[PDB]
Amino acid sequence: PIIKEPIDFINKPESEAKEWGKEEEKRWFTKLNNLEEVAVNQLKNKEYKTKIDNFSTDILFSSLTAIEIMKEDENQNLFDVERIREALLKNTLDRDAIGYVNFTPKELGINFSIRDVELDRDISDETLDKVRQQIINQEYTKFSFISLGLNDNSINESVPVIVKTRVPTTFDYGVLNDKETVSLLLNQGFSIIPESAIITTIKGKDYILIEGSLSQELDFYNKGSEAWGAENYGDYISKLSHEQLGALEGYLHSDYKAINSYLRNNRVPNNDELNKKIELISSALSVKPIPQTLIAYRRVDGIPFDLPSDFSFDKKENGEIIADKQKLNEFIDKWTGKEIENLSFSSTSLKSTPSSFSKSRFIFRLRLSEGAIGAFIYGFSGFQDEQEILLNKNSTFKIFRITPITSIINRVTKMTQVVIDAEGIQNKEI
Repeated sequence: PIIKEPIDFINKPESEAKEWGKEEEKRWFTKLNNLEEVAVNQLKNKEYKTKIDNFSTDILFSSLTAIEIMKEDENQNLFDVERIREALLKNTLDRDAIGYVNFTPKELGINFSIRDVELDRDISDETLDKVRQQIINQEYTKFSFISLGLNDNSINESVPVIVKTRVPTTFDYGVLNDKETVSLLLNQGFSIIPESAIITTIKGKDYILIEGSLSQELDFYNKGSEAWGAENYGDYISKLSHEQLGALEGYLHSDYKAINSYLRNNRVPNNDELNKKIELISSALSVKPIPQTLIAYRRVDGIPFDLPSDFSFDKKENGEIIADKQKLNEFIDKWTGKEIENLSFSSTSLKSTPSSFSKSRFIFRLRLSEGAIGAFIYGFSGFQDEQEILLNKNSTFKIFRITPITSIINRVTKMTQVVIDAEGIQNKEI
């Protein structure tokens, strides 16, 4: 008995959301130690929140070596991230919560304009339809902590989309306060999946209002998961023919240079014996197709983009190395929506940042869908630490978002890099 309502402060007095917020902050803080409190409290300053959010993203795409160097150097940014995560784990929702998640159009893979008409204040149905066709049922990951603004004061008027969602009861949360807005803080790594969108008018301005489902795409970032390989590809070798296993072993140890060249050159000159091997490798890789949807990583240099190998997104300003924004913007603008081919078999890993690829700055964050032709290389000598998933030849991807990051390479070295979210599409014809 007594029907329980979700936390929903939309269209309620700001003073009610603020006082709920102060109270919720007080309840939260009784469960935290002093170092958690200091790390959470600093989030009141919008500069440090932006800085800690960006850092929380950076470390997912930094090598475990680099993370360990930071921990042993007592890096306070890393400790702060850790303490905020820890604070969040102590505090769970007793009700669903409704509000607005902090995604801008860029973070939904949208680089085109939204308010196109009447002196850039109104939105065309044509544009709404374009946004719908691109975003509905796509999945967009918030790598950092995600913020849920609880009323209309959280809406930035210059940002022409609003993403509204519901957070389920039992989820971990914190509460943050400035003068006029109240927000929940949730864990890193949630995604939004847009389900619908409409044009709405709020206080005299037009927005695309997107209803989005909160989601969790299986993804191990830099930690990887050997367990995922063992559980899904434990019996893999037991299912291969002697011929499949020999061909795949050959590919992994001694044949790969020749097979990769042959496929990358459209099989010219013809070579019947590579044709046999290749057929067997594709065959082996179809024996146990990827069983659920997950993220796998492939780090590359500039060459796939027709750029110099050592293309760099970093420039010097008063001797400080910072991102070159105009290069990031150019690249994001051009490559969002483009397809990327793999004429040979291609290697990925469940680990985002194997330290031998730490300087390859083009990070493919590949959605491997259920049924994709590929295999985790589990059970093969010399391949325990790679956490390789080998993809079938002609695995074609479409890029749907590109997110700039700052990867931490070592104590003295940071590099601007890009996380390229891509999805599987029809094998490129050949």
